[PDB]
Amino acid sequence: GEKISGDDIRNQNVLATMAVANVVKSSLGPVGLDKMLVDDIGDFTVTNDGATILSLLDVQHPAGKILVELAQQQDREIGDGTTSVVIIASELLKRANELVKNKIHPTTIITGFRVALREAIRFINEVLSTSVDTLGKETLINIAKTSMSSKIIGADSDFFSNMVVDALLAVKTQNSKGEIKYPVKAVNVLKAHGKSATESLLVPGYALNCTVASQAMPKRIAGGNVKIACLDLNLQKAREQLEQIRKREAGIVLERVKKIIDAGAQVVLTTKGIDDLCLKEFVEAKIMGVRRCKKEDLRRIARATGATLVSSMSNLEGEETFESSYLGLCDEVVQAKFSDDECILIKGTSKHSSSSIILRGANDYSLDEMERSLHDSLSVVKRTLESGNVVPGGGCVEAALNIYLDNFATTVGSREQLAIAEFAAALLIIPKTLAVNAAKDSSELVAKLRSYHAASQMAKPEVKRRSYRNYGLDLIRGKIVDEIHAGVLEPTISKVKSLKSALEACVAILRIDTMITVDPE
Amino acid sequence: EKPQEVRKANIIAARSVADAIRTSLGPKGMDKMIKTSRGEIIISNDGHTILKQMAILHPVARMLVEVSAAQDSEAGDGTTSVVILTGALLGAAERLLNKGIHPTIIADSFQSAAKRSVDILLEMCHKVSLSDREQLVRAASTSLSSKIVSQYSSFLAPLAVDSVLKISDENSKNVDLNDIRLVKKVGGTIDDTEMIDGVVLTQTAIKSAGGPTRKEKAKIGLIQFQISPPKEERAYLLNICKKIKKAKCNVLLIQKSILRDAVNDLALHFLSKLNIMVVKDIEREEIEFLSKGLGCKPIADIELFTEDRLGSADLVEEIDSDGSKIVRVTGIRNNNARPTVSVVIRGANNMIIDETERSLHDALCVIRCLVKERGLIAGGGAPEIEISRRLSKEARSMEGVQAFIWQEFASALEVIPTTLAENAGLNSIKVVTELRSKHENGELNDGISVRRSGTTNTYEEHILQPVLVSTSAITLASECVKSILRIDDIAFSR
Amino acid sequence: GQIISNINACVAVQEALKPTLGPLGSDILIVTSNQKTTISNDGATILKLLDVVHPAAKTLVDISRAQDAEVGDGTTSVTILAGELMKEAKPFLEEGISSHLIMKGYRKAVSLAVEKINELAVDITSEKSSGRELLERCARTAMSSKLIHNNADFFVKMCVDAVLSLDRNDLDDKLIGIKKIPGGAMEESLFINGVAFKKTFSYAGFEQQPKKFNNPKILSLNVELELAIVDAEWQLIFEKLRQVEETGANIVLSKLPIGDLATQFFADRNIFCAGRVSADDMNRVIQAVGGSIQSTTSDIKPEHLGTCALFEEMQIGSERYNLFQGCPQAKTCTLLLRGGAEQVIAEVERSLHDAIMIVKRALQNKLIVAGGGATEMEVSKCLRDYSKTIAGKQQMIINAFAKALEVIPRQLCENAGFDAIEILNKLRLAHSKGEKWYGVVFETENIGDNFAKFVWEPALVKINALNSATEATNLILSVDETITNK
Amino acid sequence: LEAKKSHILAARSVASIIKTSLGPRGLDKILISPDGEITITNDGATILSQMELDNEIAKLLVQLSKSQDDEIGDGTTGVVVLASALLDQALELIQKGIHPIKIANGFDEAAKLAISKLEETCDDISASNDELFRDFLLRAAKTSLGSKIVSKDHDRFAEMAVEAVINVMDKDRKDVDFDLIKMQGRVGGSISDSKLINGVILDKDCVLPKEGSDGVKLAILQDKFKEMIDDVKKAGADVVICQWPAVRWVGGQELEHIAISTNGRIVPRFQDLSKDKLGTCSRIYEMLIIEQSKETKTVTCFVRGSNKMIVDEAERALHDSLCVVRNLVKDSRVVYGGGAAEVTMSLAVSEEADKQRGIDQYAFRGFAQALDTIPMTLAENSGLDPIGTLSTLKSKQLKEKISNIGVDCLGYGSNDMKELFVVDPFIGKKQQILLATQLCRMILKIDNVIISGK
Repeated sequence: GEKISGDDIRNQNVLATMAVANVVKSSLGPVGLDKMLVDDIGDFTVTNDGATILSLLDVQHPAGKILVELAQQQDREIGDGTTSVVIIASELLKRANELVKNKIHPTTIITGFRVALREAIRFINEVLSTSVDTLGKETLINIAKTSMSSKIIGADSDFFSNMVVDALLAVKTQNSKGEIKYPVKAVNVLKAHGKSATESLLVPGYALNCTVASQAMPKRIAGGNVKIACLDLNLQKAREQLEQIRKREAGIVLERVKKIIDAGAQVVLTTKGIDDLCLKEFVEAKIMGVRRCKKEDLRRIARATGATLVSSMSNLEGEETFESSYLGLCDEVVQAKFSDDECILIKGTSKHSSSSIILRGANDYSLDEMERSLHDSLSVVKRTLESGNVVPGGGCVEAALNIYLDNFATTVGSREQLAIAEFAAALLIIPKTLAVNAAKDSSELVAKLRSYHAASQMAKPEVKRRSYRNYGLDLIRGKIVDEIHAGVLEPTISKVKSLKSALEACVAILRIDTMITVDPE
Repeated sequence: EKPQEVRKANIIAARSVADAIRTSLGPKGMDKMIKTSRGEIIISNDGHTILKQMAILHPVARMLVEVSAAQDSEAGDGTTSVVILTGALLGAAERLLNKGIHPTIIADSFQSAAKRSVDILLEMCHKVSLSDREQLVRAASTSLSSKIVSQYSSFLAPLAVDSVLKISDENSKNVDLNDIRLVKKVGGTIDDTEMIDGVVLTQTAIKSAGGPTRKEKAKIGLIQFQISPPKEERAYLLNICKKIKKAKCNVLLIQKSILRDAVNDLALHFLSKLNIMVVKDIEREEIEFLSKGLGCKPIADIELFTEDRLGSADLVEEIDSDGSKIVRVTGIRNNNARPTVSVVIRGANNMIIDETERSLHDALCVIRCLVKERGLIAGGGAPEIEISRRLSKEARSMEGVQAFIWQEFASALEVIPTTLAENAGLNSIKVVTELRSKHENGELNDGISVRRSGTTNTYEEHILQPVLVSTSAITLASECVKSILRIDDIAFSR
Repeated sequence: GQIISNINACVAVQEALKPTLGPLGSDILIVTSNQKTTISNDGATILKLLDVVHPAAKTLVDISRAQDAEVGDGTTSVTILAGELMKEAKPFLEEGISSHLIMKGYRKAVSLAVEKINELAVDITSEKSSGRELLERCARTAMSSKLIHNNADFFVKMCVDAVLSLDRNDLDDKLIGIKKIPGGAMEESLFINGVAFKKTFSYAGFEQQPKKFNNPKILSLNVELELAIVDAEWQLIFEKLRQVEETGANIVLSKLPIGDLATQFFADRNIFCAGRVSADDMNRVIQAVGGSIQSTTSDIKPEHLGTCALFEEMQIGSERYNLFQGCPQAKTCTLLLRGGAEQVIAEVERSLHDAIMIVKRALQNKLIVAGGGATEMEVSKCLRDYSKTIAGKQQMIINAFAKALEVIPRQLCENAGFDAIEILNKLRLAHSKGEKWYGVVFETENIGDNFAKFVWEPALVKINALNSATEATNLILSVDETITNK
Repeated sequence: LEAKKSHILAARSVASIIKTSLGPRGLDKILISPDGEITITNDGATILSQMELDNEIAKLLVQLSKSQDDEIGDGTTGVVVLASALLDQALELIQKGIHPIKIANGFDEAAKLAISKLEETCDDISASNDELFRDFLLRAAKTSLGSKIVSKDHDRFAEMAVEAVINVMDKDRKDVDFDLIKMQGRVGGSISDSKLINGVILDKDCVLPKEGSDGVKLAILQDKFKEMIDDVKKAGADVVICQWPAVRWVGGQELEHIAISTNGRIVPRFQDLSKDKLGTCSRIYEMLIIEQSKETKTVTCFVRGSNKMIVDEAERALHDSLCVVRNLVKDSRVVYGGGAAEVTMSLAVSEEADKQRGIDQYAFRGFAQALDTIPMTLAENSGLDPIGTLSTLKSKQLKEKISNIGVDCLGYGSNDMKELFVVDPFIGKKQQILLATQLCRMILKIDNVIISGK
């Protein structure tokens, strides 16, 4: 079919790249703005998340879809910074275009970026810091403020700081051959409206959204040794031989409930609704029935309370029974009204302890953004506790590393130093884009910040304390502030994997030479 | 002269394919992006993949795909070099038709020169041991660096060599690659690629209940049928499980049953109640790999199920890494004459995973030529001009006009160093000028190097190629161009 | 945004002149509606005949036309700098940086550049090179920096001796005009000490013309001589011929042609006469012989008749021309080009006229600096250290102008076939740890010292180059909109 | 480099047009004038000058041949072939990465070696007496200048033209006159009817000679008609030409040759008629025939022919001999061409390439290969193998010291040019090589061609 080769394809690759790059430019930084997407189904979705946009984004260019899969891999590896990482592919491929039109060979561009990022780890070793960082009184709050970038939660992040920290405090467990980590992605988030952001409650346990059929049951259980059972089977009314089968099936249901009553389970979790036959057995046995449960939420209950889901009741023989090993354990069961509904609160579980988060917002479009923003912050603390090395935030990292690459280019020399200079100018778009979203001047703070880092490497003792060297930048007032007063920092694993995952991503665009379009059937 | 115009248009179609792949030749080659009609984007420089999705209505251009496919059957590697050899002889055939040379004379000139080129390669062979490390990488090092991931190939170079040396023979056999399976998974990096000494199944089972997390001292079975009532109910399925526990089979392998028996929820709960590991949704093509590797006989009926048809394994566990579910088998019993291994491939994007996979199949086929023939020759297009030195020198003995086409075959060998100079960003004539003076006298194996930009020893840069790579390809490429000149015209029929 | 669209159209102006930089440069072929073939390296004739679309293209033409007064040569290495300053300024114009900071920062960079150029220019005088040396040894490669590579050795021993007769404080460009003689050789051109012009008209006594005069006298007369009515018209013309003989003029220059009566009267008395004299040739005789032009015979007097040493009739190219020698006042030496190719005559015509500009500025001040594009490299090296502390954002602004001067060594390597990166690494150490004067050498194809290479260039060329590129680049930034009626 | 590659291929197509016209044996091609008239002539300079192509590259070769026509006039084909040969080798050396000036510098250095080698082969024909010298001038046009058919014996009308410039030029062997040597054609009769006299014959309109005067008393100038006769009777002029015996409607420029040969002058008006303008003419008789038996430099060859192209082609061959004879008289350096000096100078340049080596070895080889294109072109025009022709010439010049062996186009047998009397001007071959390379340096400097809007 259509076959077109030459340098026009690489010029078209960056043209389609810069076209979709404008999507994440306005959403970068705490002051970034959201954008509305039309789903053509009558509704719309307003999101600044690059992972959600690139998924729905329609790209008619074959190479433009590579950036879509790049954000998907960064969600499992990192889980945050979607618009603060992928955005570099705009100018990085644009500066390489000037080298393609010149006599620079693509391998020099490829090997130039590899030697730059390989030796960049030693440059990062200067800005690293331990997990203790300052004198304390703020520990996981400083890393919780990392999610302020690219998101609008920075205004309400004051009260939400202690909510995220305390949610991951009691979920501690032992895994990874004895390593102590927090099993994230297991936190339940409930959507609610009313009051304000400061009224958000943190539940140190499991929260279930359902409706209790009979209010006369022991809704609130006082004391320990609470047994909870889980059954995937549906016990209800279901299909003169028709009346005889109805009586035989009713006896089978009452027999299976009798096995649960004999086990002493205080809470019975069912997938579907409960008929009137099972409700009469629960009141006499002082058991609270639960209906309309989601299978995905029941999987976390099996790990938390310790109640394994029962697919079917059977054994090696033809006897049906419910074993006692499928019962869960917790400290107490408390039921309170949460947002025009009564939810079950399971706290103090035996096997594993979980946590639930209740959020408040304006509308459903606001809660969708507030949920994913705080959900991505859970991975920020998780990835930070894995590697104690941390780097300061504020965009001062990209401006500082580009100065060391200037003398590093003179060390290597030859033709590989020109690609290093172009790679240093490519990283300068990150601090300049933040100035555009902050309605400030671009080169104003960039030229000044690089002046403090220019003499940073020239200081022999570090003369007295730090006259020039410092970290952090103030986007609101457009001034250079210290990282201690600003209180902003970012994890190292997020910054290293940023350019590391983008390494093979940008080169893949450069490796494209001949473009061929086959006509569809 | 209608037949002369048809062959002239065939050369243009041959040069069009050769000019496109020219950018992808050598280790400095460039990838090609093609948009398939199904909506999948595949970007690779492999000539087998490029010509697979190539859609051209020209009859000879369609035949050129089978020409490159024939090189994959005999060799299976060197797609950055030997692919242009098909269009190399056709590019110089334009002046041969103007001289009035009969096509059979052209076919006899290239066939006679093909046998002479083999004898030249047999003079340059080197001694290569059957078991070694650095020397076996030098022959593959030309083909080892193609994709962006070649930076991490430093660890992958001994891995691809030790993978073939694991299962092989010292009698110089065909070295079938069916025993070595490359399994892939989502997550990880290519630097974390590891090799396993036993069968690793990456197929994702339904895992409804998923009760057992692993099995210790289990017997891995092979079941073609499916456990389900023909299409009191549970009593029939429990009796089948009693026969399974009678032979002490804790691991069941079942193919895809959705065609007829589909899947039953009661059968999944019975195996989890007894903690019996089972894997479903298995393709039919995997029956040959699981039967010969583990030494298990297929069982088409529950009556034929017995202990003699079941294998055994030390430990059978399921590894969970980066969200991917893979099954590793520790130890193998009922050993046979066809042992199998496995290599776990780790990647991020599905295109990147398939990108590194084609690089491994290209590397594994290199040792197959070294085991069959211990001879070794220089790489990087160095012998291409060296062979031409022994050809054009004898042109004075061709006794008549045969010397003209005899030099054209030697001049066609200059296409290999010409494409490497343009792909590496160097002058074309400056390389050819240095080669003609270097290949004139001193020693052997010398030639141009794209890394050092000069004529020197190729083994100093650890760049070489097996002798069978250019031996079978040039003979096959010279044979395919003979049938191309046999086309008088293109006539459409029913 | 409107300026960016105007720059891209002006980029192709110097990109067509891209290979023309340096002595290895190429030429541009121009064919007009009259089918006049013009092949020359100088962009002044190129931009004059170049079709312009946007008015910004005329800006480079006005600077190129004014370049003859400021410098006059090296136009390939000057005009290209006007487009390079706006090429790298595109990322700055797209950002919040205003074009005023680029214009204001440019004058701050030129003020520091000219200060260093005057520092690089050193005048020893004293016992070092003097007249006939600086104009020969140091001006060997300085006179022609582009063309006349093979014939350079011929003109150093010829053209230098012609400009030696020109004294300082005069610098007359009216007497340096050349002529076009078909046929001959370049190195065989004869030196002419007086006014020489073409006959443009053939005579029946062309072979009978007097060979030479011992004491010739040139008289300029505008009287038209052309023939009861027959006796009256013949007598009036005869009376005018007798009044001219009373002055004793052996050479009579007539503006309008003369008939047979005036020719036969002058031939019998061996009196020379030439018709169809152009007005430009008359002013050349006034500044050489010192005569005067008489409209009629009423005011003609014997003291208005000038004289010169001797007259000679030269025959070259199968045609004879008038040759004057030993004029009373001659400030230059007339040169006559030769050769059979018309393009070659016009090729060296632009080159020789550009070489006199060096002699003009050398007589005022004698100064030489390192040539071969090494001047901008030392200036760009100094601007990198100063601009860091100068007025905030001006660091990146001056560094853009510092990298804009890097186009000169990149162009010299394009023609010679060298590497643009390899020359920058060698000069960076040569202009820092290697002090200053180390330049680039094309002959040995490596880096060497221009002091021992004998190749120098006047620093006054680079001084006016920045001033000529000042208002040229500032006008592009100062115009944000262009309107074309109809 | 891609722009000049198409210009070289376009320049080779122009050389292929005149490729068959090279040499005296060279065959012409039919040229059609834009007005519809057909032009058939064997002169290579006439067809190439009148032919106009589209691309400007071909027009640059027209200006090169324009100077060759006014100077040499015969054999201008070798100028374009040598210039195109330098561009044909430019497709290789320039592609190798060498700058054109570096290759152009080797051409100027090799040209000085060819001129110095050509000077050693000069043979002076003026060392003998006037009997053998004047015979060599007639035999010079017998072979080299002979091109068109029927020229096999042209000496009937050629000796009149050869002896024309001999009587005009002094015996000091240095003279040049372009004023009084012209060709006057006539349509009719045959080419064999030409005559050689001193004077000029016009197309416009007898008396016995006198004692003291040289005869006919030629004077260059009803009551008014007889009054002017009385003024003639004062001078006694028998024949008088009256512009403003009598003539009607005669031109002023046509009477210039009469006044110069007879030492007369033009009379503007009858009042200015005087005896001092009386000339001398031997005989005037009828179309009047003007003859002068005295010593004068005015000689005009009256030529007849049945067609215009027959007279035009015959005059251009005889008129171009003026520069040939001048180079055989005024210039004492005479060399033997036609494959002799071209191959001899090529062997000297080939030996210089191996001495310098470096980048000039391939540069000097291109200059020697360019000179070898002339004998290969003449070989195809003569029906001989180009490889076998050059292999024979180079084998004899290395073994034998005779440098006069050259290509035989017409089958003259022995290849010695000294025995065949084939002579070429020394300054001719010098100007053809320099001016050709002069243009080739400008062709390699072409970047982008600017053409005014239509």
